[PDB]
Amino acid sequence: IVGGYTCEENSLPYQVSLNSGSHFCGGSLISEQWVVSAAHCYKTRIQVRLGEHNIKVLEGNEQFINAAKIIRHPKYNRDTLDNDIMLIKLSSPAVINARVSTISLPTTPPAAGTECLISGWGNTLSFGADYPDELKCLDAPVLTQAECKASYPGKITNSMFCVGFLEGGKDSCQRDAGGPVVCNGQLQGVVSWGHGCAWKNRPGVYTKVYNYVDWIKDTIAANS
Ligand SMILES: [Ca+2]
Ligand SMILES: [Cl-]
Repeated sequence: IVGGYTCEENSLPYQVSLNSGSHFCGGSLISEQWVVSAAHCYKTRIQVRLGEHNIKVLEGNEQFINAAKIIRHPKYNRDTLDNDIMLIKLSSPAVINARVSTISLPTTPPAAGTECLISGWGNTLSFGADYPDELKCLDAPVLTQAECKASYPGKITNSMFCVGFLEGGKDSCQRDAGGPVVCNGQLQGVVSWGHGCAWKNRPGVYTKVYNYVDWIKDTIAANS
């Protein structure tokens, strides 16, 4: 996250870190045993780290759980990042407490101008790299489809939307992908991609969670 602030420790209890030796992506806990993330974050083996604040120091509330089953969206395209969404089933259900909790599915797509909360352990710079110790947070509004499409002509599919600031300076960035965009207490977006981080007229592009409500519910029911 570029231009954000350090979240208050454990104040985003649904935020998880995806690990394979080091942090590489985010995800969102939507049920005791299930995480939502991005299809392009997929690895053969992933460890889910919950209850994290400083991801480089054990502090006392962490839960580490290895993923049992990973399901990319069947229509995911590695080149265009269409349908960039994925489900991870934990090998054991997470213990639910003040520090590790779930975030809800949306009931409608978020309207342009809705204030949202993006978060992750991604790069904090527009140039070069600084990966933070502690979880970063950004308040950012949903942008219109027209603004989105104008910022990335020809690249915005029906699965994607933009959130951020066209003036630049505040954005998601590398290794934030797969993490949450939460608006009015529902998971509306999955961090996916952009050109640069926090460049003028180059807002982050996120996967529309609402488009996959049926697929999420049915896949999870069918694999429980
Ligand atoms: Ca930690
Ligand atoms: Cl692309």
